[PDB]
Amino acid sequence: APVYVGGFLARYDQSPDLPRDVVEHWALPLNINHDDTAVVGHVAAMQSVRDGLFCLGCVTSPRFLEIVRRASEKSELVSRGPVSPLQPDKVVEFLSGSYAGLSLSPFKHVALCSVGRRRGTLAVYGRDPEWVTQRFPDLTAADRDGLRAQWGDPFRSDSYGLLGNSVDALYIRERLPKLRYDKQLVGVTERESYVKA
Amino acid sequence: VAPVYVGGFLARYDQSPDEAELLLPRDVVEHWLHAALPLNINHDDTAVVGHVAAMQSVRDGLFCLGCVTSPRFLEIVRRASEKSELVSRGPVSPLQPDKVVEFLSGSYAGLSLSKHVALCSVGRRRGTLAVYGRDPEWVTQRFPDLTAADRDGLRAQWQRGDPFRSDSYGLLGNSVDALYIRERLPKLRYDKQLVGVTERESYVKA
Repeated sequence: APVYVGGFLARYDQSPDLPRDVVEHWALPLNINHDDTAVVGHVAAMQSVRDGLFCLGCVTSPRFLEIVRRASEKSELVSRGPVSPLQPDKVVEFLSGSYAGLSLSPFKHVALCSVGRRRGTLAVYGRDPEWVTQRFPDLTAADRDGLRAQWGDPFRSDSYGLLGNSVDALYIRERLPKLRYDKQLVGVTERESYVKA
Repeated sequence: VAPVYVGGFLARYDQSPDEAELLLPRDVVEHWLHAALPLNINHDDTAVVGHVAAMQSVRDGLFCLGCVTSPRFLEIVRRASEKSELVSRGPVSPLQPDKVVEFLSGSYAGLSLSKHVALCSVGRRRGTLAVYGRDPEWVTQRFPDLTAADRDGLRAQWQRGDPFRSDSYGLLGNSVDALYIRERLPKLRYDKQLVGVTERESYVKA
């Protein structure tokens, strides 16, 4: 069944080395790690809120979700389940573990990836778009209202392509520290959601 | 594709572990080595990819050489390596780009004894870095602690259907798990320095 993913594509409060002006001023396909052959759904809602540009998208691709379903069966991480009462959900848990970040490149597309280059880009997956938008404390009911108004198979890749992808991720320096920072920056916690990092 | 050799220490005698179950005393080893094993992926009995070819109890530890033969496993790895930026960046000069070897080095960078020897992302025992190569001689030569006598003793061992009952989904489910191994990279870099190997002369990604 479909899985929703939401999170900030950018945070107005982080500089480093997409201001609200350019942004608020500027549907989109949802793909895996910027691969045009790995489109898994589309962005459903995009809201320029106080602390950043928030987005909600849905993973629809049956092909992709089947690959993910099989793979999740052979994962100790997902077998280790969630944090009860949280209902154990294999596909959501695998996706949370693998593609824990969001990358926007509104513009061209949104990519699900292991960690986003921009901080604050944690991805939260859930079966209900309402539930998802609720993990983020920075969203007001007005924000949640604006996004709520907004909210064949395009996947041309396979398990080998996803596997070749996983190895690259193993060598992303600082990935876990980054995810934990993102997780605290945006207000979500391993306890309320399906976040693995 | 073509068999790939893997060699490295399954244990290092100079490393004392805080965890007793990780203790592999020389005496214990030497013994068994006075009085073959399948090579699998991450301890999964359905993912056997070859066999251990040579096991030598040397000065600094128990060294082993095995070979990955499974055509099925090597095909999965071949396809997967095509879609890896890590492997696309290639090895250090002047090594010859080798996709299957480079993917394996990246993914299963460590060894683990347990009945069998397991290829995994990082071993629990330190010093367990896995070095892959197309030639068993080349492999054994990445390790500076080995004497020609050691090399001559292993050489004699190695000198003298498809067992892989898993698939790419199972390997993919495994990769995720590795993403969450804490300290993995620091560990591999320690292992790499402990054992003497260098990215400059091997296909080691860490």
